[PDB]
Amino acid sequence: RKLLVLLLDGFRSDYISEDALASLPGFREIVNRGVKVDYLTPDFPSLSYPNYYTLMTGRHCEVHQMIGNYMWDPRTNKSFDIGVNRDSLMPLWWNGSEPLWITLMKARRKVYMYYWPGCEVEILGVRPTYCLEYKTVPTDINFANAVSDALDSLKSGRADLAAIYHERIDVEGHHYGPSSPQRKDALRAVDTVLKYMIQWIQDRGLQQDLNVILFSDHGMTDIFWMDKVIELSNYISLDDLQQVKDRGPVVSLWPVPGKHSEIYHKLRTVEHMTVYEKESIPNRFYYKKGKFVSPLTLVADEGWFIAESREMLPFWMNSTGKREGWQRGWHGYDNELMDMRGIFLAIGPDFKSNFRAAPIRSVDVYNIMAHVAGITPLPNNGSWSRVVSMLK
Ligand SMILES: *[C@@H]1O[C@H](CO[C@H]2O[C@@H](C)[C@@H](O)[C@@H](O)[C@@H]2O)[C@@H](O[C@@H]2O[C@H](CO)[C@@H](O)[C@H](O)[C@H]2NC(C)=O)[C@H](O)[C@H]1NC(C)=O
Ligand SMILES: *[C@@H]1O[C@H](CO)[C@@H](O[C@@H]2O[C@H](CO)[C@@H](O)[C@H](O)[C@H]2NC(C)=O)[C@H](O)[C@H]1NC(C)=O
Ligand SMILES: *[C@@H]1O[C@H](CO)[C@@H](O[C@@H]2O[C@H](CO)[C@@H](O)[C@H](O)[C@H]2NC(C)=O)[C@H](O)[C@H]1NC(C)=O
Ligand SMILES: C[N+](C)(C)CCOP(=O)(O)O
Ligand SMILES: [Zn+2]
Ligand SMILES: [Zn+2]
Repeated sequence: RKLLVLLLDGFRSDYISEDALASLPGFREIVNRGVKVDYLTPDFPSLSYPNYYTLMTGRHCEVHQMIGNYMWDPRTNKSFDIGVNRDSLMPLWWNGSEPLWITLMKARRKVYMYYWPGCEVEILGVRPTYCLEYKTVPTDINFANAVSDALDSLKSGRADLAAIYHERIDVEGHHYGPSSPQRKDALRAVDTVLKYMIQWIQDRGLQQDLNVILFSDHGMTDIFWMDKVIELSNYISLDDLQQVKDRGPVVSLWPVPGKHSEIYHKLRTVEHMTVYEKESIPNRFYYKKGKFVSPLTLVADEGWFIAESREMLPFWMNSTGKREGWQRGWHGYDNELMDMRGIFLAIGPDFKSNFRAAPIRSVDVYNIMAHVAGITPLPNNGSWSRVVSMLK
């Protein structure tokens, strides 16, 4: 039957703990009438673009190839800069595996996507039926309207799958911290939309024709500027680097020829991070085989933040003029950290009700989505055994 998928960026698993659900009527109703996993473990790195593609392919990042929010290809000398630069639209970055919406389009199913990062790309020669492109952070009004519009498109048969992306829980987790009232306010707004979404589904006659799946790409943890900042320019010269990508927990480095060993050994001494040669990256990350993975990768300890320098931190615009706001939450760290856990819930004719499911991994979600959408999944890294018991 029809499928509505909701991606809630940055939604940490314990945001809907038992204690939290006592004041979250929308999620409480989904929990009471559907499926909730204890938590969703993301892929490494626990960043957006990697986990977006893990969720929609069922494959680890070393397979689908989207291994960072920021990536560089030495062959073409082109960059993927968290989807902003025009070259992010190159199928080079996206053709490493076929995501579910492309498979559905090629099976002549109709797909509507709202603000979903990636829907604006021609992937493997294909695009979804409809894409409302992500431009800025969507507002809570944008979210409520997309949910209503998606239900209309599913009811009218213009869409078989509708997929909606919402960012603001991530933004407030970053700007104010995961335990902040600002983050809780953004969650409350989503909870209220979901409460009425349930009413809209019933009221428009879709309750028996529609499953709804909700998940997140990763959780969120506290960071501690300026004490817990690692300034790379205190240890190595940028002149010894061909390229550097990203700041924060996971940083990709490409040394100039002849400086690989020196950069490696110099950064090996730095406390509160780990530097890995590509061949020595922990196998459990299912990351090291990706073609875009850099010769050296830095992984910060939880709560620490790697940057070129303090003055080069990603300050945010909390005021009119220059960006001076400190970030208070972040993610990207070791994907087995409790704070990096995300969520998965489901409700509808094909899911059990009031069912607490064991924790699953980001790679497990694709098989579920494909099953209830009625399409054969492409071979992937999900475990059917880890998810099968939530289905009716
Ligand atoms: C915009 O932010 C600056 C920087 O201060 C950061 O301090 C943290 C509390 C963090 O939450 C982050 O949001 C915030 O941006 C604010 O200036 C700072 O104000 C504090 C007291 O609130 C002073 O102790 C600091 O000395 C001062 N630092 C600087 C560089 O000004 C600023 O108030 C804020 N602007 C607005 C309009 O709120
Ligand atoms: C997916 O995108 C890649 C990147 O554009 C395509 O491969 C490139 O294009 C041609 C294919 O032979 C070559 O000249 C390039 O060297 C390729 N670059 C690579 C492979 O990194 C690929 O063909 C696309 N696949 C589909 C099905 O459209
Ligand atoms: C994750 O799944 C992918 C896709 O099924 C696996 O990659 C395939 O592995 C077989 C066996 O070596 C190859 O014949 C295919 O060509 C591979 N496909 C791709 C797209 O790479 C991969 O081995 C799985 N990873 C793990 C850790 O189980
Ligand atoms: C990629 N994005 C800009 C749409 C969302 C935020 O990215 P991320 O901080 O969750 O990795
Ligand atoms: Zn995210
Ligand atoms: Zn984020």
